[PDB]
Amino acid sequence: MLTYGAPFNFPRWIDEHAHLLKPPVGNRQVWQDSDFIVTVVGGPNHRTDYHDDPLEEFFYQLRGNAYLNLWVDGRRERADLKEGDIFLLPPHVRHSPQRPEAGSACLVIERQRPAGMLDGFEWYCDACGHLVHRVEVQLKSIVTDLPPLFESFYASEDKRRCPHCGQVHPGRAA
Amino acid sequence: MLTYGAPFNFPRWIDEHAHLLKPPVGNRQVWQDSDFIVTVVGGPNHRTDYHDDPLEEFFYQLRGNAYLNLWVDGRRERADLKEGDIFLLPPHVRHSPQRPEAGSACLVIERQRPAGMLDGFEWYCDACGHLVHRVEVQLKSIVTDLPPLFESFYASEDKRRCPHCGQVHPGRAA
Ligand SMILES: Nc1c(C(=O)O)ccc(Cl)c1O
Ligand SMILES: Nc1c(C(=O)O)ccc(Cl)c1O
Ligand SMILES: [Fe+3]
Ligand SMILES: [Fe+3]
Ligand SMILES: [Fe+3]
Ligand SMILES: [Fe+3]
Repeated sequence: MLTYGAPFNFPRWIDEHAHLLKPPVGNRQVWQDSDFIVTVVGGPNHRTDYHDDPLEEFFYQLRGNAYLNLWVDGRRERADLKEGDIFLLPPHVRHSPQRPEAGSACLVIERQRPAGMLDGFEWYCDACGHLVHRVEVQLKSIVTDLPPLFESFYASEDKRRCPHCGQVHPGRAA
Repeated sequence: MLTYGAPFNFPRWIDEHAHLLKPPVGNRQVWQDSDFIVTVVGGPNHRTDYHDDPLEEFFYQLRGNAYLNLWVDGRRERADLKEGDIFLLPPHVRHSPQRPEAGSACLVIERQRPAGMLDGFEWYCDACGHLVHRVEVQLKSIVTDLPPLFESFYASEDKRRCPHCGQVHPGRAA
Protein backbone atom coordinates (compact mmCIF):
# COMPACT_ATOMS: atom_id res chain seq x y z
CA MET A 1 0.00 0.00 0.00
CA LEU A 2 0.99 3.65 -0.49
CA THR A 3 2.28 4.24 3.03
CA TYR A 4 2.96 7.90 2.15
CA GLY A 5 -0.25 8.73 0.34
CA ALA A 6 -0.94 9.72 -3.24
CA PRO A 7 0.83 12.36 -5.36
CA PHE A 8 0.00 16.00 -4.62
CA ASN A 9 0.84 19.45 -5.99
CA PHE A 10 4.02 20.66 -4.29
CA PRO A 11 3.74 24.42 -4.95
CA ARG A 12 0.30 24.45 -3.38
CA TRP A 13 1.59 22.43 -0.43
CA ILE A 14 4.36 24.98 0.05
CA ASP A 15 1.91 27.91 -0.22
CA GLU A 16 -0.33 26.36 2.43
CA HIS A 17 2.50 25.74 4.89
CA ALA A 18 4.52 28.88 4.19
CA HIS A 19 3.45 30.26 7.56
CA LEU A 20 4.93 27.25 9.40
CA LEU A 21 8.51 27.72 8.16
CA LYS A 22 10.03 29.46 11.18
CA PRO A 23 13.49 30.15 12.71
CA PRO A 24 15.98 29.02 13.67
CA VAL A 25 15.89 26.18 11.11
CA GLY A 26 12.85 27.10 8.99
CA ASN A 27 12.27 23.35 8.65
CA ARG A 28 9.18 21.39 7.56
CA GLN A 29 9.18 17.65 6.80
CA VAL A 30 6.83 16.46 4.04
CA TRP A 31 6.35 12.78 4.91
CA GLN A 32 6.77 11.16 8.30
CA ASP A 33 8.76 8.03 9.14
CA SER A 34 10.33 7.53 5.70
CA ASP A 35 13.88 6.56 4.75
CA PHE A 36 14.16 9.67 2.56
CA ILE A 37 13.81 12.71 4.81
CA VAL A 38 12.17 15.23 2.49
CA THR A 39 11.88 18.77 3.77
CA VAL A 40 11.23 22.30 2.69
CA VAL A 41 13.24 25.06 4.32
CA GLY A 42 12.31 28.72 4.21
CA GLY A 43 13.61 31.96 5.60
CA PRO A 44 14.60 34.07 7.32
CA ASN A 45 16.51 31.42 9.26
CA HIS A 46 19.13 31.73 11.99
CA ARG A 47 22.16 29.44 11.81
CA THR A 48 25.67 30.04 13.18
CA ASP A 49 26.46 26.32 13.32
CA TYR A 50 28.18 24.15 10.71
CA HIS A 51 26.50 20.81 10.09
CA ASP A 52 28.60 17.71 9.59
CA ASP A 53 26.21 15.25 7.96
CA PRO A 54 27.51 11.66 7.67
CA LEU A 55 25.37 11.31 4.55
CA GLU A 56 24.70 13.28 1.34
CA GLU A 57 22.26 16.16 1.17
CA PHE A 58 20.33 17.15 -1.97
CA PHE A 59 19.18 20.72 -2.44
CA TYR A 60 16.83 22.39 -4.88
CA GLN A 61 16.16 26.05 -4.20
CA LEU A 62 12.60 26.32 -5.49
CA ARG A 63 11.83 29.86 -4.38
CA GLY A 64 14.08 32.81 -3.62
CA ASN A 65 17.81 32.66 -2.96
CA ALA A 66 20.02 31.37 -0.17
CA TYR A 67 23.64 30.30 0.31
CA LEU A 68 25.75 27.82 2.19
CA ASN A 69 28.71 28.90 4.26
CA LEU A 70 31.20 26.06 3.86
CA TRP A 71 34.62 24.88 4.97
CA VAL A 72 36.15 23.47 1.78
CA ASP A 73 39.69 22.09 2.11
CA GLY A 74 40.19 24.12 5.29
CA ARG A 75 38.85 27.39 3.86
CA ARG A 76 35.66 29.33 4.60
CA GLU A 77 33.87 29.19 1.25
CA ARG A 78 30.42 30.19 0.05
CA ALA A 79 28.10 28.28 -2.25
CA ASP A 80 25.14 30.33 -3.48
CA LEU A 81 21.78 28.59 -3.93
CA LYS A 82 20.15 30.83 -6.51
CA GLU A 83 16.50 30.15 -7.18
CA GLY A 84 16.39 27.24 -9.58
CA ASP A 85 19.74 25.72 -8.55
CA ILE A 86 20.14 22.10 -7.44
CA PHE A 87 23.17 20.85 -5.51
CA LEU A 88 24.44 17.59 -4.02
CA LEU A 89 26.64 17.92 -0.91
CA PRO A 90 29.15 15.09 -0.24
CA PRO A 91 29.12 13.54 3.22
CA HIS A 92 30.88 15.48 6.00
CA VAL A 93 31.46 18.76 4.14
CA ARG A 94 30.76 21.34 6.86
CA HIS A 95 27.96 23.72 5.97
CA SER A 96 25.93 26.51 7.55
CA PRO A 97 22.68 27.30 5.64
CA GLN A 98 21.95 31.01 5.34
CA ARG A 99 18.42 31.70 4.17
CA PRO A 100 17.77 35.43 4.69
CA GLU A 101 14.73 35.94 2.50
CA ALA A 102 11.10 35.60 3.55
CA GLY A 103 8.87 33.53 1.29
CA SER A 104 11.93 31.50 0.36
CA ALA A 105 11.70 27.72 -0.16
CA CYS A 106 14.32 25.05 -0.72
CA LEU A 107 13.68 21.34 -1.18
CA VAL A 108 16.19 19.48 0.99
CA ILE A 109 16.39 15.71 0.87
CA GLU A 110 18.48 13.62 3.26
CA ARG A 111 18.60 10.03 4.55
CA GLN A 112 17.65 8.47 7.91
CA ARG A 113 20.94 7.84 9.70
CA PRO A 114 21.53 4.19 10.66
CA ALA A 115 22.06 3.61 14.38
CA GLY A 116 25.68 4.43 15.20
CA MET A 117 26.07 7.02 12.47
CA LEU A 118 26.12 10.41 14.15
CA ASP A 119 25.66 13.95 12.94
CA GLY A 120 28.03 16.63 14.13
CA PHE A 121 27.16 20.26 14.79
CA GLU A 122 30.07 22.68 15.04
CA TRP A 123 31.03 26.28 15.71
CA TYR A 124 34.26 28.01 14.68
CA CYS A 125 36.00 31.11 16.06
CA ASP A 126 35.52 34.25 13.98
CA ALA A 127 38.94 35.33 15.25
CA CYS A 128 41.44 32.50 14.83
CA GLY A 129 39.11 30.22 12.89
CA HIS A 130 39.78 27.34 15.28
CA LEU A 131 37.01 24.87 16.21
CA VAL A 132 35.17 26.18 19.27
CA HIS A 133 32.66 23.44 20.08
CA ARG A 134 31.35 20.20 18.57
CA VAL A 135 28.33 18.10 19.51
CA GLU A 136 27.66 14.66 18.07
CA VAL A 137 24.12 13.29 18.11
CA GLN A 138 22.13 10.34 16.85
CA LEU A 139 19.68 12.46 14.87
CA LYS A 140 16.08 11.28 14.84
CA SER A 141 14.45 14.49 13.62
CA ILE A 142 16.18 17.23 11.62
CA VAL A 143 13.10 19.26 12.52
CA THR A 144 12.81 19.05 16.32
CA ASP A 145 16.31 17.96 17.38
CA LEU A 146 18.21 21.03 16.15
CA PRO A 147 17.06 24.06 18.21
CA PRO A 148 17.69 22.36 21.60
CA LEU A 149 21.36 21.82 20.68
CA PHE A 150 21.83 25.40 19.52
CA GLU A 151 20.15 26.63 22.68
CA SER A 152 22.72 24.92 24.92
CA PHE A 153 25.61 26.40 22.97
CA TYR A 154 24.16 29.91 23.13
CA ALA A 155 23.49 29.58 26.84
CA SER A 156 27.09 28.64 27.68
CA GLU A 157 30.11 30.94 27.49
CA ASP A 158 32.25 27.92 28.43
CA LYS A 159 31.14 26.16 25.26
CA ARG A 160 31.53 29.34 23.22
CA ARG A 161 35.08 29.89 24.50
CA CYS A 162 37.70 29.32 21.82
CA PRO A 163 40.41 26.91 23.05
CA HIS A 164 42.93 28.74 20.89
CA CYS A 165 42.53 32.43 21.65
CA GLY A 166 39.98 32.50 24.46
CA GLN A 167 37.65 34.53 22.22
CA VAL A 168 34.03 33.86 23.21
CA HIS A 169 31.73 33.15 20.26
CA PRO A 170 28.84 35.65 19.89
CA GLY A 171 26.17 32.97 20.13
CA ARG A 172 22.48 33.86 19.71
CA ALA A 173 23.46 37.20 18.15
CA ALA A 174 26.05 35.83 15.69
CA MET B 1 35.96 19.04 -1.42
CA LEU B 2 32.78 19.33 -3.50
CA THR B 3 33.04 15.95 -5.19
CA TYR B 4 29.90 16.73 -7.23
CA GLY B 5 30.68 20.28 -8.27
CA ALA B 6 28.99 23.56 -7.48
CA PRO B 7 25.28 24.43 -7.66
CA PHE B 8 23.80 24.96 -11.13
CA ASN B 9 20.47 25.98 -12.68
CA PHE B 10 18.36 22.85 -13.12
CA PRO B 11 15.86 24.09 -15.73
CA ARG B 12 18.72 25.12 -17.99
CA TRP B 13 20.41 21.77 -17.43
CA ILE B 14 17.19 20.02 -18.44
CA ASP B 15 16.78 22.24 -21.53
CA GLU B 16 20.33 21.44 -22.65
CA HIS B 17 19.93 17.69 -22.24
CA ALA B 18 16.32 17.40 -23.41
CA HIS B 19 17.54 15.75 -26.60
CA LEU B 20 19.28 12.96 -24.65
CA LEU B 21 16.16 11.68 -22.88
CA LYS B 22 15.32 8.70 -25.09
CA PRO B 23 13.29 5.43 -24.94
CA PRO B 24 12.81 2.95 -23.53
CA VAL B 25 13.61 4.50 -20.14
CA GLY B 26 14.10 8.18 -21.02
CA ASN B 27 16.73 8.23 -18.26
CA ARG B 28 19.52 10.74 -17.53
CA GLN B 29 21.59 10.73 -14.32
CA VAL B 30 22.71 14.14 -13.01
CA TRP B 31 25.74 13.23 -10.88
CA GLN B 32 27.93 10.15 -11.20
CA ASP B 33 29.00 7.78 -8.44
CA SER B 34 26.87 9.29 -5.67
CA ASP B 35 24.80 7.59 -2.96
CA PHE B 36 21.72 9.52 -4.08
CA ILE B 37 20.94 8.52 -7.66
CA VAL B 38 19.41 11.70 -9.07
CA THR B 39 17.87 11.47 -12.50
CA VAL B 40 15.58 13.23 -14.89
CA VAL B 41 13.20 11.13 -16.95
CA GLY B 42 11.42 12.38 -20.04
CA GLY B 43 9.08 10.99 -22.64
CA PRO B 44 7.81 9.38 -24.69
CA ASN B 45 9.09 6.30 -22.88
CA HIS B 46 8.34 2.61 -23.40
CA ARG B 47 7.78 0.46 -20.33
CA THR B 48 5.70 -2.73 -20.00
CA ASP B 49 7.63 -3.90 -16.94
CA TYR B 50 6.82 -3.37 -13.26
CA HIS B 51 9.78 -2.34 -11.13
CA ASP B 52 10.20 -3.78 -7.67
CA ASP B 53 12.64 -1.40 -5.98
CA PRO B 54 13.97 -2.57 -2.59
CA LEU B 55 14.27 1.11 -1.64
CA GLU B 56 12.10 4.25 -1.77
CA GLU B 57 11.76 6.38 -4.87
CA PHE B 58 11.06 10.14 -4.83
CA PHE B 59 9.32 11.77 -7.77
CA TYR B 60 8.75 15.36 -8.77
CA GLN B 61 7.12 15.84 -12.15
CA LEU B 62 8.71 19.13 -13.18
CA ARG B 63 7.40 19.33 -16.74
CA GLY B 64 4.38 17.76 -18.40
CA ASN B 65 2.35 14.86 -17.07
CA ALA B 66 2.91 11.14 -16.59
CA TYR B 67 1.46 8.31 -14.51
CA LEU B 68 2.47 5.16 -12.71
CA ASN B 69 0.74 1.87 -13.35
CA LEU B 70 0.78 0.15 -9.96
CA TRP B 71 -0.20 -3.06 -8.20
CA VAL B 72 -1.62 -1.85 -4.88
CA ASP B 73 -2.89 -4.57 -2.53
CA GLY B 74 -3.17 -6.98 -5.47
CA ARG B 75 -4.99 -4.55 -7.77
CA ARG B 76 -3.87 -2.77 -10.93
CA GLU B 77 -4.03 0.88 -9.88
CA ARG B 78 -2.95 4.14 -11.46
CA ALA B 79 -1.20 7.07 -9.82
CA ASP B 80 -1.11 10.20 -11.98
CA LEU B 81 1.98 12.42 -11.85
CA LYS B 82 0.52 15.75 -12.91
CA GLU B 83 3.04 18.49 -13.58
CA GLY B 84 3.96 19.92 -10.21
CA ASP B 85 3.20 16.77 -8.19
CA ILE B 86 5.73 15.13 -5.87
CA PHE B 87 5.38 11.55 -4.64
CA LEU B 88 7.27 9.11 -2.40
CA LEU B 89 6.94 5.42 -3.31
CA PRO B 90 7.41 2.88 -0.48
CA PRO B 91 9.87 0.05 -1.07
CA HIS B 92 8.65 -2.88 -3.21
CA VAL B 93 5.40 -1.34 -4.50
CA ARG B 94 5.34 -2.56 -8.11
CA HIS B 95 5.25 0.27 -10.63
CA SER B 96 5.44 0.81 -14.37
CA PRO B 97 6.23 4.44 -15.36
CA GLN B 98 4.21 5.71 -18.30
CA ARG B 99 5.55 8.95 -19.71
CA PRO B 100 3.80 9.54 -23.05
CA GLU B 101 4.51 13.22 -23.60
CA ALA B 102 7.51 14.69 -25.39
CA GLY B 103 9.33 17.51 -23.62
CA SER B 104 8.27 15.94 -20.34
CA ALA B 105 10.62 15.91 -17.32
CA CYS B 106 10.40 14.24 -13.93
CA LEU B 107 13.00 14.43 -11.18
CA VAL B 108 13.47 10.91 -9.82
CA ILE B 109 15.71 10.29 -6.84
CA GLU B 110 16.69 6.84 -5.60
CA ARG B 111 19.46 5.24 -3.50
CA GLN B 112 22.47 3.08 -4.43
CA ARG B 113 21.50 -0.47 -3.49
CA PRO B 114 23.85 -2.13 -0.98
CA ALA B 115 25.44 -5.36 -2.21
CA GLY B 116 22.93 -8.17 -1.74
CA MET B 117 19.88 -5.96 -2.14
CA LEU B 118 18.38 -6.74 -5.52
CA ASP B 119 15.90 -5.00 -7.76
CA GLY B 120 13.16 -7.00 -9.39
CA PHE B 121 11.67 -6.39 -12.83
CA GLU B 122 8.35 -8.07 -13.56
CA TRP B 123 5.71 -8.64 -16.22
CA TYR B 124 2.09 -9.66 -15.64
CA CYS B 125 -0.44 -11.34 -17.95
CA ASP B 126 -3.01 -8.99 -19.46
CA ALA B 127 -5.37 -11.97 -19.49
CA CYS B 128 -5.35 -13.69 -16.10
CA GLY B 129 -3.20 -11.08 -14.37
CA HIS B 130 -0.79 -13.75 -13.13
CA LEU B 131 2.96 -13.06 -12.90
CA VAL B 132 4.59 -13.98 -16.21
CA HIS B 133 8.30 -13.40 -15.61
CA ARG B 134 10.59 -11.93 -12.95
CA VAL B 135 14.27 -11.02 -13.12
CA GLU B 136 16.30 -10.03 -10.06
CA VAL B 137 19.47 -8.01 -10.54
CA GLN B 138 22.12 -6.23 -8.50
CA LEU B 139 21.51 -2.85 -10.12
CA LYS B 140 24.58 -0.71 -10.72
CA SER B 141 23.07 1.74 -13.21
CA ILE B 142 19.37 2.56 -13.53
CA VAL B 143 20.42 4.16 -16.80
CA THR B 144 22.34 1.46 -18.69
CA ASP B 145 21.22 -1.75 -16.95
CA LEU B 146 17.52 -1.57 -17.84
CA PRO B 147 17.19 -1.92 -21.65
CA PRO B 148 19.28 -5.14 -21.83
CA LEU B 149 16.88 -6.87 -19.42
CA PHE B 150 13.80 -5.75 -21.33
CA GLU B 151 15.41 -6.88 -24.57
CA SER B 152 15.79 -10.46 -23.34
CA PHE B 153 12.16 -10.62 -22.25
CA TYR B 154 10.92 -9.27 -25.58
CA ALA B 155 13.12 -11.70 -27.50
CA SER B 156 11.74 -14.77 -25.72
CA GLU B 157 8.25 -16.21 -26.09
CA ASP B 158 9.19 -18.75 -23.40
CA LYS B 159 9.71 -15.92 -20.92
CA ARG B 160 6.57 -14.15 -22.12
CA ARG B 161 4.47 -17.30 -21.71
CA CYS B 162 2.02 -17.04 -18.82
CA PRO B 163 2.33 -20.07 -16.49
CA HIS B 164 -1.38 -19.78 -15.72
CA CYS B 165 -3.16 -19.53 -19.06
CA GLY B 166 -0.38 -20.00 -21.60
CA GLN B 167 -1.11 -16.52 -22.96
CA VAL B 168 2.06 -15.04 -24.48
CA HIS B 169 2.77 -11.47 -23.40
CA PRO B 170 2.87 -8.96 -26.31
CA GLY B 171 6.41 -7.84 -25.53
CA ARG B 172 8.05 -5.02 -27.53
CA ALA B 173 4.62 -3.97 -28.84
CA ALA B 174 2.81 -3.98 -25.48
N1 LIG C 1 20.77 21.49 5.10
C1 LIG C 1 19.98 21.51 6.18
C2 LIG C 1 19.10 22.57 6.38
C3 LIG C 1 19.04 23.73 5.39
O1 LIG C 1 19.56 23.63 4.28
O2 LIG C 1 18.48 24.79 5.68
C4 LIG C 1 18.27 22.56 7.50
C5 LIG C 1 18.32 21.51 8.41
C6 LIG C 1 19.20 20.46 8.20
CL1 LIG C 1 19.26 19.13 9.31
C7 LIG C 1 20.04 20.46 7.09
O3 LIG C 1 20.92 19.44 6.91
N1 LIG D 1 10.96 5.19 -11.51
C1 LIG D 1 11.90 4.89 -12.40
C2 LIG D 1 11.88 5.46 -13.67
C3 LIG D 1 10.75 6.42 -14.07
O1 LIG D 1 10.02 6.91 -13.21
O2 LIG D 1 10.57 6.72 -15.24
C4 LIG D 1 12.88 5.15 -14.58
C5 LIG D 1 13.91 4.27 -14.23
C6 LIG D 1 13.92 3.70 -12.96
CL1 LIG D 1 15.20 2.62 -12.50
C7 LIG D 1 12.92 4.00 -12.05
O3 LIG D 1 12.92 3.41 -10.82
FE1 LIG E 1 22.93 19.77 6.87
FE1 LIG F 1 39.74 31.74 18.32
FE1 LIG G 1 11.40 2.20 -10.21
FE1 LIG H 1 -2.31 -15.35 -18.01
